[PDB]
Amino acid sequence: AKVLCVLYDDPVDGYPKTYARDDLPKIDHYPGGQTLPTPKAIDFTPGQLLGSVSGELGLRKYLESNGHTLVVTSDKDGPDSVFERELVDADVVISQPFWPAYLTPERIAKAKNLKLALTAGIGSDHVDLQSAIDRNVTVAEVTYCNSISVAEHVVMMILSLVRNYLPSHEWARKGGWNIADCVSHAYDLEAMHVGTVAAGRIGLAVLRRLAPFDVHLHYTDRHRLPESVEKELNLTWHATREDMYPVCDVVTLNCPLHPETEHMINDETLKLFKRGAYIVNTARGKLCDRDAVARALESGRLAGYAGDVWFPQPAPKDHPWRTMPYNGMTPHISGTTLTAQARYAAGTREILECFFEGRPIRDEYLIVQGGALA
Amino acid sequence: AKVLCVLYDDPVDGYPKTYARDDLPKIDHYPGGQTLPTPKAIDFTPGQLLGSVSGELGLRKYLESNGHTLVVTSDKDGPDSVFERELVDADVVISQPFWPAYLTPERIAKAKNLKLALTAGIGSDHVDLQSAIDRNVTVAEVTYCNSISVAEHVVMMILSLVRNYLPSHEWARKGGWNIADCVSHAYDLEAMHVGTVAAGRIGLAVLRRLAPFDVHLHYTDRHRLPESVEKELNLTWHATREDMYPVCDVVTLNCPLHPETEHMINDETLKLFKRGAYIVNTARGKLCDRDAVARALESGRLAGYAGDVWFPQPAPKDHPWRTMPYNGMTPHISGTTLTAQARYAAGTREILECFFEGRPIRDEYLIVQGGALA
Repeated sequence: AKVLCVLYDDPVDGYPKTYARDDLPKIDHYPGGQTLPTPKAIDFTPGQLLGSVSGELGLRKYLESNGHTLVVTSDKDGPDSVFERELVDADVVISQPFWPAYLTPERIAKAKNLKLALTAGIGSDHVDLQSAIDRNVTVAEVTYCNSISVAEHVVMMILSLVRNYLPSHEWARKGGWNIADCVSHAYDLEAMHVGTVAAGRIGLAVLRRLAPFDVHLHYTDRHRLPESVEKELNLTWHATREDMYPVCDVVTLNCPLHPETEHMINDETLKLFKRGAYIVNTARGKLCDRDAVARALESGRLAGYAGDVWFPQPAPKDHPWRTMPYNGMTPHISGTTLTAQARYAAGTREILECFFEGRPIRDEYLIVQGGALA
Repeated sequence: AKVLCVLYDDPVDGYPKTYARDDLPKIDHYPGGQTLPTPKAIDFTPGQLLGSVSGELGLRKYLESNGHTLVVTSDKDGPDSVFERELVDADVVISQPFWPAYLTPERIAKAKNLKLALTAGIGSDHVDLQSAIDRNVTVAEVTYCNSISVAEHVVMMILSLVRNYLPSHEWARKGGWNIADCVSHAYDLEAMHVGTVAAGRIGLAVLRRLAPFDVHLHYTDRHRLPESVEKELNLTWHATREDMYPVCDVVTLNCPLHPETEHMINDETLKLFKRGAYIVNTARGKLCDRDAVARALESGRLAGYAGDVWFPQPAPKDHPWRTMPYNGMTPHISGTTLTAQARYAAGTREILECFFEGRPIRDEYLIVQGGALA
């Protein structure tokens, strides 16, 4: 079979030869008890850079030793790219949400061999699902592979905004001391109201990590969590996002982007927020009106905004969120720590083994069953 | 009475007229049940900048309306300072550990009226205790006022080092995207071994906040915590710091500086650390050999170092820790968030009311009873 794998470029100073550490923590399951990926083997050392071009998700030896073709490229955009040229006869396409190779109706129609669209990562925002369905293309994701990674990024970001860490660090880095300039915008998180929009794998992991900070936890979602969960975390439920915002010191967005959630954070909804609110958004950039957030921070409606997600993406050089005051942004990276990569490289391989060997692919992985078993 | 209060300078662009938010979270007690400060009243709005010169810990109206003198200055160093000139007849001296007015044997001998040395903050490292004792000078601190603040800074720092947040943020801030450059040094914290040196008010608060990150928690201290605590947090005890280091991915120092703990982290002890270890130190700068840590990060023995404490302090412009690789430093600020200030301003006043009215000063506040009641 032909496998077409899109990955992001190596580091600008080359693919690493050494790493900061020698191994990764051992984990057997995800919270709720979903098992970590189970491929028959892996051909990498966990902790290696796998999601960049030279890493190849550690797939090459496995696929080639099995008679397959693997083409890896970062060149994915527009009709002349290596991706689109190689797509025409690829059986399997793989990319990460961090460098997604979009499978539009057009591209799918051109993909005459396409049997599987694998997300090395979580989700399928880059794949046209109806089109996949109309061609019996299996769409699979490595469910849960980086839900925890993102939740940690979220909590890191919340603390850092509230405590004014990034300007404080700049004072240090630049030869300053300047205690008052550091702390005239710095608070403790303790006993603030923090709310999450959605309590899925990410948002729940976030809530659990926030709890011993002694914050008041709020959430809203399509449906409530079990009562036992709401009770162990002392959660306050809100039927709507709009109901939740006004009481929150911090709001974190851990929800899907939909027609209906687009620009859900905009100039008018931002008035529902408490003055000096903080927003963390590792969900989707377009959940927020880009200039509406920039305005709220110039105004002081918001005392902080952070995330790793942007519109559009990659963020152009001049995106206002790079430089707006009290921002704590990163490029789109939370679910691509080396740790997460090791998991999703393993699950990507697990899925391909099942797919090629005619074994069922985990139900939790399947978004669209094509001609795969489940 | 004459009160001599040393505080740090206002922000470089002036004492703030507005603040990011309108109020602070309500808290009644500290973990373990010590009550928050109880002065008869306060003359500030919690959330105001109190620890800088213009804030005056919110003390002026209280002291002056009671017939006292308050002198506030940031000028505290050497024999010609406002501090040392005013000291000669001050009954009460107050400073913060963030801008400590050192009460040396010499200065105490010169302090002919000195009856009380109040730390607006925690501890007494800047006060000569024997000398205080030899003069029946009461030494009091606002115990617990910022133990939580520091613990939050610690956890923020740990996450940020492990996940490579600060370089990732710089890429964003500078117009980059560069996923691989961000994440080739970025890991999840989940299931790492984290250890604290000491589990006092700070270190325990840290352990509790680390627990739902799913880390393996280790500690060492002079004595073990109760078994019930060790059990609820699944803690692994180590008799010595040296026993603990080798198994830890992250080590956080939450212990006192002593003759015996000085440079306890140095070129030889750093070999006991796992390769790519992270160190967080919000305890005292001299717990660590300054250039030994700089060396370990150039070498890769350590994959991260962060704290807000330095030797000496303020850190000179050229202190290597400002610019060494994978540092996550701030100036000395963790226990001086606006939140913490509100607490220690209130406890400072509480102590002075007791002191001046001839009521006992809380036992938990007293370090040296002088001629105060307890």
